[PDB]
Amino acid sequence: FDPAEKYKMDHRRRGIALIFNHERFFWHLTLPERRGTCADRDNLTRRFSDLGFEVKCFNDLKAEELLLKIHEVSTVSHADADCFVCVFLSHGEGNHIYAYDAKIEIQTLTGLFKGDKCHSLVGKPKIFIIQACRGNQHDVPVIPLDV
Amino acid sequence: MFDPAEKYKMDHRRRGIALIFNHERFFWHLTLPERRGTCADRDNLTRRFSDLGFEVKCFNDLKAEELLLKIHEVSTVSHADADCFVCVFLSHGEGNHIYAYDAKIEIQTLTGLFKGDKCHSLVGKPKIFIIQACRGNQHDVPVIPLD
Amino acid sequence: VYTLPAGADFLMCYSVAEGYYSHRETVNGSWYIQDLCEMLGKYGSSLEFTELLTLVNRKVSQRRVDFCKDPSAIGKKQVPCFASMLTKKLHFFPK
Amino acid sequence: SVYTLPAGADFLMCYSVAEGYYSHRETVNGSWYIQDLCEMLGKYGSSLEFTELLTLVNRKVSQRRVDFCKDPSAIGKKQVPCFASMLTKKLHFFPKS
Ligand SMILES: *CCS(=O)(=O)N1CCC[C@@H](C(=O)Nc2ccc(OC(F)(F)F)cc2)C1
Ligand SMILES: *CCS(=O)(=O)N1CCC[C@@H](C(=O)Nc2ccc(OC(F)(F)F)cc2)C1
Ligand SMILES: [Cl-]
Ligand SMILES: [Cl-]
Ligand SMILES: [Cl-]
Ligand SMILES: [Cl-]
Repeated sequence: FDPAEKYKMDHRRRGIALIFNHERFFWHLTLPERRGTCADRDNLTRRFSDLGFEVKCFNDLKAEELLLKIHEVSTVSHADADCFVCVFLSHGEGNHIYAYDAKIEIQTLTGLFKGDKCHSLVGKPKIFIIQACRGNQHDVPVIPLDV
Repeated sequence: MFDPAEKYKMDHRRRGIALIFNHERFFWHLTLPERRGTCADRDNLTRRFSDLGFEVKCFNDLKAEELLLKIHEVSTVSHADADCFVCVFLSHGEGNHIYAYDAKIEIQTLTGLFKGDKCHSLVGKPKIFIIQACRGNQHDVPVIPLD
Repeated sequence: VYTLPAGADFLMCYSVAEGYYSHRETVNGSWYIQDLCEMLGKYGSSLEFTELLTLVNRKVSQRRVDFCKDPSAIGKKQVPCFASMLTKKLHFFPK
Repeated sequence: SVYTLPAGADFLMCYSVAEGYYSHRETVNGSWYIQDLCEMLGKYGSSLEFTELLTLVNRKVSQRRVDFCKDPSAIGKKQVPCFASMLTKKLHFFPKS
């Protein structure tokens, strides 16, 4: 049992970085526009590309399109990949993320990559990155007693 | 310089308190199963945290009022001469709640006492919560790597 | 200097991810506390505490349900989950 | 080798904020969290362990504060991110080949 054990990261490919980028929403959701998300998407694309990822970005997908795309990525072979990254840049509500038109349970999206659904990522890292507010409290500033 | 190797300051007079709330049996009207083996867990943690310099304070089968009084008391003492704080719950839970002997308590009420604006003397110091409790009713399933 | 968020420097260490059952050996205690304590005993005074919790995830991931009155539970599994709002490396070197 | 894995093992969930809280943005250059994540990926992505890097992101985002808001009560407010690890090994992104 080696405490310094690392994931095997010497496959032919790093793997896919999926980025779901949501700037505007269906008018009837009354969700604020996410001005600056374009900068975030481009910044991540550069940084993940530099780490060897195949970055696949999708802007303002509706729920059906987003589910089709992520299901597709979950059912292709990752046998020659080190790992999988999935990024959501959007609004959320509880354990949901917003597509353009509706919210989706985060467990449905992560569930596609679980070992029983995605055999070729078994033993490999699945990394989900979510930029979204998670409630309506502002955290408050504090200073250590020392200073 | 932003130093990537930066460590918490752990050279205070005391390591700090390790609080252990140990729940083996419950008020009959909760219809919660006994947690046979929790006394082994409590003793094992007491030994390991004591060996790391913690002042371990164990409480067995406290009722909600008693548990809240005790954890509030620990949140209001000075941790100025301590490295950190550890709080362990060995119990059943439900959603974002932990069970005392007689009733469930919102976990956010318990962590909230140690937030920077409520507990000035732990500002800049690690607050470590350890929770042994089921968090739903699904069993995770076994898989093996492809090959 | 910079102010801190009042919610910074928390580490929440759970026996399981949200939605799942946790498990126990018949007499000696929970999988998670047994494996946490074994790792504390071997590594607590040297390893960074999140590195240690990662070893606990690996150790608990090796376990399986061997005995249960519910036969559908036999062979079932658990991975723990730790949630870090820490801002620095955490060590428990001997004082 | 000898052991099965949990189907939920080897996940890492990286959030901009802890449950219950607002996240923040500059608006020109983007969110606090993605800006600081990307800066750390740029400097350290190919060397540091990825949870070590996420801890630096926690420290960088914790240094930020709301400087300009139409709601004056929001001035000086704060954010810490949160990562939830079900990983079982060290994760590095050393240069390929
Ligand atoms: C054979 C029963 S099982 O393994 O299917 N499973 C059913 C759902 C609940 C599980 C359980 O009992 N978990 C558990 C209880 C108490 C714990 O703490 C301890 F008692 F101290 F060990 C840990 C886990 C069993
Ligand atoms: C002055 C307004 S505030 O700072 O009090 N605050 C109110 C609550 C929501 C906050 C906000 O706008 N957060 C946020 C929105 C959109 C994001 O994505 C991004 F646009 F791409 F950056 C991130 C954060 C403001
Ligand atoms: Cl303060
Ligand atoms: Cl199940
Ligand atoms: Cl590790
Ligand atoms: Cl699990």
